[PDB]
Amino acid sequence: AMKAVCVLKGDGPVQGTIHFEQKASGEPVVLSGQITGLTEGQHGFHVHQYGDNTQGCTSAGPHFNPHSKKHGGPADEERHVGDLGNVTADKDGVADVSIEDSVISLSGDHCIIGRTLVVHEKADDLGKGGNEESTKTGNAGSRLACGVIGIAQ
Amino acid sequence: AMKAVCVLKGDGPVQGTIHFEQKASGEPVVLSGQITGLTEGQHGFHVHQYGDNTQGCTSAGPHFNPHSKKHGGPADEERHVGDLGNVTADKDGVADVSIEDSVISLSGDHCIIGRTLVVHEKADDLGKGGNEESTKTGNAGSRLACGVIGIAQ
Ligand SMILES: [Zn+2]
Ligand SMILES: [Zn+2]
Repeated sequence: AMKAVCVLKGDGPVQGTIHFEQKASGEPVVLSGQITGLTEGQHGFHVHQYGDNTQGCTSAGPHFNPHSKKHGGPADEERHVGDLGNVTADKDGVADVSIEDSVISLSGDHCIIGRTLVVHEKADDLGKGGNEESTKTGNAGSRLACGVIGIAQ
Repeated sequence: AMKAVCVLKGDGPVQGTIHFEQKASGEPVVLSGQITGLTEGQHGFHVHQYGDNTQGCTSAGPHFNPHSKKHGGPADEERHVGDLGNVTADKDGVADVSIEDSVISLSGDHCIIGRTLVVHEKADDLGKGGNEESTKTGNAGSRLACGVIGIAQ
């Protein structure tokens, strides 16, 4: 079994911890955790390409995209590998997270270990925003907090 | 060619940025970068097993030690994989790190991507202190700053 963990923080009040679990090579990855300090509602949630936070979140690069595809939702076949959709904050700004994904991995070609998890300012539109950016970025806006995904026990 | 980067933050005055470069699977990792806010002199400089910073640097675990050896210097024959030795700070509290190591790696069984780099409070005795502690951590003391090692462009 593989485990991973990520501590997210940024320039403001958003912070949280995300755990990844993957029973075997060909199993889905389960994320779970909590993020606090968010505006109420939905926020984009992506694995970005680099585990480089020398410039805070901006140095993480684009969404993790080995196959040079377009941005989509987690349920689309046409998606960046990093496209995990949205995460949902309550009225008190708390986002419990619980997600299963079979495209990211903790080993092999789609390994996200050593890369960066980012929570975003705006909802990810899942490729349906009808402008150029939706296709790149889901229009999710600024990177509110991030962390390098590391190996967990 | 492989590249990696690590931003070291702590709860105290110590911070830094470390860059890693390996030319191919067989070759040494070259480390450069800088750390500031240190007391003048030597400090343990180790890659610990887990990239987990949920409770600060302490949740990173012990030194990366796949082969279950006791602690040593990088040049000793019995050493942990994560055993990089000492890093030296000048009178102004700056360590201009430059290190070449052929035991760590940016891929494979000795891969340190997704693990935690820690700069320690005291000098590493290189496993020769003749006490229990020497044998594990080199009597390097507390964890001054740390970061998960991440994939870089
Ligand atoms: Zn995307
Ligand atoms: Zn050691």
